[PDB]
Amino acid sequence: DILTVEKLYRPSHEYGFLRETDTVKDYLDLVRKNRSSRFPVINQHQVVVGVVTMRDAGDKSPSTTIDKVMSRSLFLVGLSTNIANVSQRMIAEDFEMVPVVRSNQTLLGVVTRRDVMEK
Ligand SMILES: [Cl-]
Ligand code: NA
Repeated sequence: DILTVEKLYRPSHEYGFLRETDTVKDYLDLVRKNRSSRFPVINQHQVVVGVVTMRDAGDKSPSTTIDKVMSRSLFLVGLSTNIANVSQRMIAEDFEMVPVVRSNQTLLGVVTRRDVMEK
């Protein structure tokens, strides 16, 4: 198949991302600025270390760091990944967002469910 993640993904500065040393307050502020609620989380090496959702952070202390509330990130894709395979897993496992990473697991951005389903 010719349709890959590269053609559909959203770079991290467009979609949004959090640092593991950011706080729950920073997450709530990003939700209102970006109108999205699920973000990849990176460490100081730019490596994806988790994902943060409203289920993870909504009821937490605003002062708490993201590394202490974030969820595990197991589904990761690359630029060459087939969109058909991504859609199959997003449907079967009910994902809204999947982080896009380089071979060294550093963050490039995300693919969203609406973009995958519409294309
Ligand atoms: Cl998700
Ligand atoms: Na947005």
